[PDB]
Amino acid sequence: RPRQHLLSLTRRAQKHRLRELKIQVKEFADKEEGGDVKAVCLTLFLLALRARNEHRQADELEAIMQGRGSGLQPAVCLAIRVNTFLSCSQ
Amino acid sequence: HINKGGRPRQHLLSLT
DNA sequence: GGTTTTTGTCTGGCTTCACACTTGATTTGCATCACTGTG
DNA sequence: CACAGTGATACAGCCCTTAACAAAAACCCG
DNA sequence: CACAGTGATGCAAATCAAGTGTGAAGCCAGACAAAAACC
DNA sequence: CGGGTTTTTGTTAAGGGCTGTATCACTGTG
Repeated sequence: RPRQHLLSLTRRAQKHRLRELKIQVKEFADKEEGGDVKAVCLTLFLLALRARNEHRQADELEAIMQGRGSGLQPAVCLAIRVNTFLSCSQ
Repeated sequence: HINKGGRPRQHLLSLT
């Protein structure tokens, strides 16, 4: 049977395509980086993203991994609402 | 074996 | 029928999130109020 | 020399690919 | 029976902070085992 | 004390693509 799209696969039915490769992922990380896998995959995915010119999603991933930037200060919210000539209902 | 020195291997998240 | 893909399971053991109660203590939501403005 | 808009357009700037080379910082040991 | 604002006020409702011991879920191991779409 | 080794960081140029900013004749309270 012909293959399907990688993203449409379930959480379990997509291991037979990464089984051959994640083993060299760990051995490379062990012999060069020290043993970290999440970090060495994160840097690889950042490489792919910024090569693909998707810096917006790259920065979003960086924010998710680091401290979340969600939430504005009340002072800056008021500054926006006032200096953009906005009304309370809008 | 003899140690040849070199720059220490910093954590991969702390490089450029 | 072959071939490849797609899901299913196995038990011991690990982490990770939700909850069981209760009493306040906030924080968010939405309706009220008499009015404008284009005629 | 009023000063903050008003929106469309065009140009500059910055960041990825190839691959080999070059300036520079951190230990090791004679 | 025009309809979208206009902002302050006030009360109903949602979320939570405190305490620890649970349940419930996701996943790791490597391996064995059934459905299903093209020849 | 300084080569030697390992690693970091930048550089060279032809292209592609996203983002940022200057420029144009005008407004409006008078």
